[PDB]
Amino acid sequence: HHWGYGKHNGPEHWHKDFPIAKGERQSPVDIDTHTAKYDPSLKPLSVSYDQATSLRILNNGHAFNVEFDDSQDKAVLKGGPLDGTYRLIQFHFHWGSLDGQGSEHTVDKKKYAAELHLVHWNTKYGDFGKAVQQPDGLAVLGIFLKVGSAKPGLQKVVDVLDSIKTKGKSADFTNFDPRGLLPESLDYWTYPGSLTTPPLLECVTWIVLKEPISVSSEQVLKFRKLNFNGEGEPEELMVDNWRPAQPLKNRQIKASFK
Ligand SMILES: O=C(O)/C=C/c1cccc(OCc2cccc(CC(=O)O)c2)c1
Ligand SMILES: [Zn+2]
Repeated sequence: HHWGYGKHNGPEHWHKDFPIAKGERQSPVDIDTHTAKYDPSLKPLSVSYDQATSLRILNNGHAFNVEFDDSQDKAVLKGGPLDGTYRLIQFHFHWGSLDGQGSEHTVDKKKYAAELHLVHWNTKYGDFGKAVQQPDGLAVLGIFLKVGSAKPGLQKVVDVLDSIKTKGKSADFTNFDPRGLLPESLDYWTYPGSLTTPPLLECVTWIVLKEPISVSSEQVLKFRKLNFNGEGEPEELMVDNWRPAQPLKNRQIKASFK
């Protein structure tokens, strides 16, 4: 599997190896704010990241992942649309070549400069690989990034990116506090969907925050200096690693707020 984001291996090609690419609950989607309905039954959202244990940062050739110790209930997501307890395993971003594109979800067709995905798995399935085979196995918290003021809590991430420029490079990344990536408000939209990269599994409860975070142009520029390629290969900048919006089909996006 040689999937990527190029003309020859990008999202329009994925369905040949991963036919669920054309499925009934694919992500991302456009969030039409006028059509999403407030749902009073949504319980409050609980982001419990006080005991988060970050380990490592990895350039996987598609994005960079900040990996956590998920061997116990340290950093968990509960409440909102979720039943039970979801453990943080990793976060990563999707971003653009330019500030006008980069996010995977859109808001009334508006593209943000980037999108953060905090990935969590349902602890009733015991491990991540079992959780991704279940329709309620993952909860992904999605956070939009706009270019404006710098986000201080992001700077430790951007400062390490020089050490993982190319595919397969990793660096120790302990003691990173993902609380510093959150906006003030936890108002969100939620809908059932999928992973946005191969294998595109339909196992995700999406929770997308309404409030974007602001990052500086300097911060996002540093994202765009990463490489898709491995060391000693021709340089292909890691930009535009986003899948476009997919058909909503028979789904409703619910809002937690009026
Ligand atoms: O069928 C199985 O048990 C193995 C499944 C499997 C096997 C390999 C990988 C994978 O997921 C990769 C992944 C993790 C988190 C997010 C995303 C999409 C995104 O970029 O937001 C993808 C799942
Ligand atoms: Zn993602």
